[PDB]
Amino acid sequence: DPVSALSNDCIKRSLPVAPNIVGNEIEFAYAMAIPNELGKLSSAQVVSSIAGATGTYFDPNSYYTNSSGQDIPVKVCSDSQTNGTTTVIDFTVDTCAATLRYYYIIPEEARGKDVQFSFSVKASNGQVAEYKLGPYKISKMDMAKNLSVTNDKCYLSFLNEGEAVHIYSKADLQANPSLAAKIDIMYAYSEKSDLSHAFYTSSSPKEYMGGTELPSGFVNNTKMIKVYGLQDRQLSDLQYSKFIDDLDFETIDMSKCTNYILGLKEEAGAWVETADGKYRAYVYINKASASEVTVSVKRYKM
Amino acid sequence: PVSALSNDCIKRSLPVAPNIVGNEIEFAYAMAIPNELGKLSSAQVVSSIAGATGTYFDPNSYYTNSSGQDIPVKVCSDSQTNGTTTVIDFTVDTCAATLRYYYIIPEEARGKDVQFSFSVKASNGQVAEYKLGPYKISKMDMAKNLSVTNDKCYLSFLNEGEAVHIYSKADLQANPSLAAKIDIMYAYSEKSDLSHAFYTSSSPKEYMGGTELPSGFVNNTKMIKVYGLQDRQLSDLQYSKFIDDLDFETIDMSKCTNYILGLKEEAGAWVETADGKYRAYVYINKASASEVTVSVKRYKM
Repeated sequence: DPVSALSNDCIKRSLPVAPNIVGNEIEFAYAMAIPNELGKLSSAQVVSSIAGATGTYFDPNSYYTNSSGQDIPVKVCSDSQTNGTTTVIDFTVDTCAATLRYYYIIPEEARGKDVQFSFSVKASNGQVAEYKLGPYKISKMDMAKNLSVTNDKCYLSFLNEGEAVHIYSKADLQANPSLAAKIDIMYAYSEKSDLSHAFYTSSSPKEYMGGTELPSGFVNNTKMIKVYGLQDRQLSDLQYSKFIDDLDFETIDMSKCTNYILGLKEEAGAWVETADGKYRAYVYINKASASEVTVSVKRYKM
Repeated sequence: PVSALSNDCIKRSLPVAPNIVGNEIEFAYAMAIPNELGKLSSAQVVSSIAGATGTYFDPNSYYTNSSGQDIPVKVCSDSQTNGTTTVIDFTVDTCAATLRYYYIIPEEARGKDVQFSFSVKASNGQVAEYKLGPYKISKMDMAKNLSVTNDKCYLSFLNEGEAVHIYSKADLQANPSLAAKIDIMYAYSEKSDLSHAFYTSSSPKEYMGGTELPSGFVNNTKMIKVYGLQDRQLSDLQYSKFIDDLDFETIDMSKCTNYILGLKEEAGAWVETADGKYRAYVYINKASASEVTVSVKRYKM
């Protein structure tokens, strides 16, 4: 026999190796079952230990599996409601068994902390069940994906709050020359393909800059280590990848660093440490053509 | 890869099980549409001979868990049948469902074939359809779980549409003409050699333990006692044993008798009425000193 009463089970769908980054979701599959002759499912709830950001919800579909292992969503609930730590959803369709997906959107206040979860269910015979998961570690990292870099949109800052990188333009600096003090890296493309796509910093040698000039006020001397083919599954969305996590930032050796990088291209990368040692980052080149580069960045505050 | 509304249907009733008037033919009708394109709107079945009252689609879709057990999810409102057509509407959004349809076999289908056309509509305007049959309907009649007692003791296999009818002693006192319709008289004796017995016009006195036939009981029914034929439709047990029309046509009644003693649970009897008009199988569902429960399949020769 299986459980002769309301029962439950819950599995984290998000991968154990994948770091839990602010702004991203942690996804759970919460299964409930009651013998059909005893009653039907009434409601489900999750209480998180730190209130989720806006967008934390239960999807109202139960996901049943066909013979081929593919999902069949059936809309068995009304919309979820979240107040602070607690998300509740009501069944509006009679069923004895369902699996609902819960999405916790990681809030700024969880950065660097642990979060745990208590899932629970009610059925129409007055029975209840409960299932706890966690704690789970939330990363200190920030991440920004698929940002556009061009000869005009060329000034990378790793110093803004909550922003792994920000790309300032030449227009931004003409308007607000003070922004030059926040700039860590200047991108330039040269048609000499010994220079090609380049990252420069305050002390880059004039010899390797192919005519590019730093704006006045660009005084940060950023440390950089050029890499190729170091892929991160979150930054590149290509599978069988590994993940850069907090410990990798803590333990990267920045001794053998340089003050310029030449020949960037798709899949190239750069480990970065800002002038004052305040932040480290990894800049990944998703794509690069003569007229545009796309970058994605993880940043970690030391 | 499904790229459009699609369907499939399987008959769930077993091929070996005869399709008998009053009973159901059950079908599992599966439908699916890619979820991004829309959702299931409605399902319909048209039978070639209008089903009897009770023909319906169960409003639950049956999904299967990992353990292979059904999960019923109430995704439709009640079905409606008008004549040959049963229609049911989805009231819950889904891209895939399996609904069970039950066709209750009407009298007018007896000895004929019945076929089926299933169809589905989705919210993108697409349709799909699937045909099954024809399926043969039996000529048999079946009556289950009838009460036989020392007073409710006169079995007639002669009534229209009724596999067996149990007349009582009070029935015969009120309507003496009923004796002419009686094929078998049941009696229980406390002599363990006789026990629960069936008798007929020529049963020998010596095996009747003092039971007497009423006057007018003139039919000499042919009988053969059977062991080990727990017909599934008559018994609701697990044995995969089914008496069908051909078995009645071809059963050898040469070595018959005119009485049966020691009836008990799971025993049975092949019967041919005096005029050869009907053959039957009487199954003993259970027996106590005070009451026998019988179920009967009858076939008109």
